[PDB]
Amino acid sequence: FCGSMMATGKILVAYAPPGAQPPTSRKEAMLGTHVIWDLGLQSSCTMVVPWISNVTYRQT
Amino acid sequence: NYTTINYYKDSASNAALQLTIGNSTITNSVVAYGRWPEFIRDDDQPTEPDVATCRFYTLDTVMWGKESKGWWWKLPDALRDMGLFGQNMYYHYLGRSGYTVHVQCNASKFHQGALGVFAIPEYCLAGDSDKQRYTSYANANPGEKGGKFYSQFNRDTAVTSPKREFCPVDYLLGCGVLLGNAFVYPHQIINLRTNNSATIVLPYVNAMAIDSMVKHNNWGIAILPLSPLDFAQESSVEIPITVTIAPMCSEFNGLRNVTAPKFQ
Amino acid sequence: NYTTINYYKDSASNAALQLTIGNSTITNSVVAYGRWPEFIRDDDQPTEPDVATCRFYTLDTVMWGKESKGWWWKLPDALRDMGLFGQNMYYHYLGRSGYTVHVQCNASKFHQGALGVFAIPEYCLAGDSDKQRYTSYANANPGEKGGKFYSQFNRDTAVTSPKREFCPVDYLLGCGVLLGNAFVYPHQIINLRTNNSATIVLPYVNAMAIDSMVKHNNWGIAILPLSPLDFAQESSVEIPITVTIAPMCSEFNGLRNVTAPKFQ
Repeated sequence: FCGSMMATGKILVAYAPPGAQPPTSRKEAMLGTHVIWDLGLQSSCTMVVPWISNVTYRQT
Repeated sequence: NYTTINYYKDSASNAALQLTIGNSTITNSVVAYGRWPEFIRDDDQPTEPDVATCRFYTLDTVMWGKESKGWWWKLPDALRDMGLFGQNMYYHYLGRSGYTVHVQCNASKFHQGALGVFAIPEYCLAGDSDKQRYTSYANANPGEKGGKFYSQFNRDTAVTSPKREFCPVDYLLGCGVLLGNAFVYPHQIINLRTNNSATIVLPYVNAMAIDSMVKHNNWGIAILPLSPLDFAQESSVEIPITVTIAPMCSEFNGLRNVTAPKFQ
Repeated sequence: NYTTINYYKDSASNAALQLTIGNSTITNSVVAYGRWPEFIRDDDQPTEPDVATCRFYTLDTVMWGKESKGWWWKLPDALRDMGLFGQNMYYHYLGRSGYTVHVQCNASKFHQGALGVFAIPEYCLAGDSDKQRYTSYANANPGEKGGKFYSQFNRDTAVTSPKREFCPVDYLLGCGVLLGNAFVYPHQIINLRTNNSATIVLPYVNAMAIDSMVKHNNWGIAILPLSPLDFAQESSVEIPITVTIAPMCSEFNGLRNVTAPKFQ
């Protein structure tokens, strides 16, 4: 986040495994994996997407 | 002995009674491939409803007469709308489970007939048109109702609005193989003069430890009359057949929003 | 010492930071009565979704301005339509659970105001008519939306079609007691000049080890502005308030067909 020190806010970053409709609203997104990020306290956020698959390898 | 030394670094280059489950009870069984259902081995936290999903669900009863040619179902498709099992299926991306199938059919000592029940892994059926692999998702996943076999191949000669439906044939098992060899698969025979029920235990079978339960069906169940039904000297005879299936050792993973397929 | 002998055989006759739960993460807390949620002690097999139900669910955001008088919710009513928790509620006759409540409200250094959050066991509210205990089930279980407080008692003078709704009063806490003493209950204060969030942990409280989750609400949550909101010399100010609740150590028992209450 590259705003001013006087700005504040909160964000939700979500990952959804495949199979269902792509999320279009926060209510659908929060049901999958998600992280809540506070801009004021921290200027950077990190989210780890883990390996969850049916096959051992995925195509490029 | 003959001498041999491998030169290349790669291996490929080298030269070559009552059964109670959960809150359900039903009063010999067959285990497929002699392997009992089990959870994933040691080699994202999975969710596992121990008893909310591992219990017996009863499907719709069917009628067997003198002209019935057979019935078929797909698992886990048939249980997509059964309690919390379906909810877990549609709320997760990956699922795994084994099954216990129980077939019930009762008659009298003066009836005669024989049913063959077959459990088939990766049961792929043939279409009803010149186009290949053109069957639709909705028609390939009937659900609880299931489908039926036919005694002949009826081509769908309609290019305006193709049906895109299966056309199984009884003596070809619906897949181009002779029915007599279907006993290679796990099977049971219900002969009305000896017994009235059949039981099979199916472990999880697939090329992957876990896979989606929505776009892939792991098992198929086929019931066919090996001998026609008869009763005394009566022209018409009908008796009921019931199917009850219990999930066993079910795991789910990949929780997100719910999936809502368009079934027609 | 004085001599005493009990004569009767009966005793009565005798003279007298980041918190992660499941697949949810939120980045000091208050524990009600210093008791952490726990499962039933050693003193019908219960069902327990370890992670399919013990996770954070976010309710609808509300707006706080210069005329807002307060908000209230009932638990477990507010979570009746949240994932598999509601399904387990409506598929079982008996349920039990604790909660973790998190209230979020952010502002700037130039704003001012204070919120009081109170967790009340057996939070019973007053009606809006001369008739006593005449409130309806639908109006007493608003759900996710919740209700609001008022600054005065507005009697419902309509005998033709009574509304049968609550009429809480802010300074009476909606139950006939002064608000200043509401701090006897577990509570938190959100002062915009020091903090921006509140957290409370509620164990299971009831006269019975387990009880129905449909006809009885164990907890009530009340949020009231102790000091009015203001910002610089602006006439109108509005900021959002969000509520997130996580079930903890939830058990269910008494599986049967599903319950479908008539909510209007």
